[PDB]
Amino acid sequence: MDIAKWVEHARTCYSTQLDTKIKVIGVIGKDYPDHGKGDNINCYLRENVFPVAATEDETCTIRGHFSEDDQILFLVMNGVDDVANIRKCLKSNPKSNYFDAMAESECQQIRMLHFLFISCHFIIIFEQTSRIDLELMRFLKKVNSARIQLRKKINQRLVASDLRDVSFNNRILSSAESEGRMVVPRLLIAFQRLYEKLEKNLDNQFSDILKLYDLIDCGASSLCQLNETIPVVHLLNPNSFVKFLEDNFRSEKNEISLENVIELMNCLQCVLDGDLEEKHEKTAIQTFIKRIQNDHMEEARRLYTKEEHLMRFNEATHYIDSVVGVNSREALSQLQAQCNEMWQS
Amino acid sequence: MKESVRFLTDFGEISDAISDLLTSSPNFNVISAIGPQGAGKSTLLSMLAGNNSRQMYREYVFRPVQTIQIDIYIVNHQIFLDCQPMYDDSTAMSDTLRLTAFLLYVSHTVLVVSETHYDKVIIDTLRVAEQIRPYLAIFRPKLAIDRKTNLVFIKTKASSIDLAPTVIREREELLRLSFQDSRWLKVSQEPFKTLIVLEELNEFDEQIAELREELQKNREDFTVETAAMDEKKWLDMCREVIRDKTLHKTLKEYQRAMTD
Repeated sequence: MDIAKWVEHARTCYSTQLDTKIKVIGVIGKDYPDHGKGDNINCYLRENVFPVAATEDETCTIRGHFSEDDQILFLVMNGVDDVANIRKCLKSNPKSNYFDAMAESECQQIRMLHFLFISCHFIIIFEQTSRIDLELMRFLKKVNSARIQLRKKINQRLVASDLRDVSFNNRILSSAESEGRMVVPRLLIAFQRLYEKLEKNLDNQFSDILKLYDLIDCGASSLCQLNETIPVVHLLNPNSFVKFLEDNFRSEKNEISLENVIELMNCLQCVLDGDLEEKHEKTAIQTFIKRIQNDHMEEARRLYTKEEHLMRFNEATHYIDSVVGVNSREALSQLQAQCNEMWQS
Repeated sequence: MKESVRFLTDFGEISDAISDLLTSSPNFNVISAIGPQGAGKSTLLSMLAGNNSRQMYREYVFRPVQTIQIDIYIVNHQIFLDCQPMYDDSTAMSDTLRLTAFLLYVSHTVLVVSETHYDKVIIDTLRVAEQIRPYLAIFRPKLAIDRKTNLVFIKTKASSIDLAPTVIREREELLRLSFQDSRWLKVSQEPFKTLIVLEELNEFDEQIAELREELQKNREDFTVETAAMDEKKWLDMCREVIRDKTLHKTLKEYQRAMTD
């Protein structure tokens, strides 16, 4: 269920368990044929809660399910990699382009990862390739960056909603470590497939990569943290995995009530809605596109620089038609309007 | 030619030894291969180059062992380019993109070999590389400006469910959507010709022979005139792309956009 809709009715659906102490668990994964993101977690619940593949209505949303027996609120992210999201983005308007189409879902995946990494006791990454996904790492680095510039505004909303003095667990955090967040989540990763030598190796890699992107061992600037001794990496078989999660979950006594978690999901909707962001922010690729086209246009105007106005006007068009990939039709129309203007004066 | 040779020398310059290996016919075909390290494109590309099923690994034409490198191999006017796999994180993106943009411009068809199709990051790399363009309007023979390079995505080391026609159709649709607005790239609109899936004797090579034949179909010449460019003039084009200043300027603005 979409977390935005989950809040509106959660107060009454669990009216009897508003004082129950729970954990919030985030889930990062990709859909595959006959295997959805949360197939291992719904298998932990022994109840097929999450789908094999997210439908169009479920794309770019956090899907929440509260297990009453386990006292856990699971958060599964429907990200940019879902087949239904790529279909939706590239079909909404073919008069746009690939970059501006995917960009919007990319931003929402940053917002939703930001949502999880400030509100989950643990986050588990499911990966099937056997190599650590660096595209995810690059995403988390952009998440951590956005977090640092919106922590001050988000912290104001934790104060306004009356959650800032609510403990998330037994750990204490300084004002700088806790600004804008409710916890520094403990990150786990499960890989789908002498077994002990491979886990220790991937544990070293995992930590090394996380350090290399400045995601751990950075004090208040860290995005997450890793256990000190309890396993962080797990190798799923082609129940060992239940023990992997229980050793993690049972290392922390439940503290925060479901009532405060509900208010927290309500409070943090401004993160998903982007109400605290500066209007009109573009991704790195969009700014790259816009910069090279601004240069391509500035150079094409350099070429045009009396009777042979069509002569010098046409050579510029041949340039813009040679180098501009996206918005080429609008680029050609815009320049020749510029050339005809100069061709009058 | 017995085995592959390095297409570049130090600092990404074309090796001095390539021009002597090129004949003078206008009938030549350029196929490049790109992708991550594990997919095994080097062995696959060689199969298409000439190798024949159970031939000793020592006899393979592309055997991987300088910052950037491409391997060159030619039989019967058929040019095969084996790019180094894809990967400071910032410099690795800039180098991978530089080689990708170069091979898109100089190839008739580029094989995109991976174990993870559909892969958005791979698709992101291709459509960004598309925008890294030179300006060779003074080049003679005049070059096709609206030319589109053919892409054939190959999912290797695949599982049984990757062979399901329903899964290939779902993934091929995404691939066709990823290039519907592309100007200089294209994918086949025919089912099962955009995404090729292989698992891992004689039955295997029959596909390589059939695939090898299909890679001669959807080509678009670099020249405006039919048969106007010789394969040695193709090597001259390759030197002019790597030298073009507008291409260099756009690469740098990309490197800046990634660090910023």
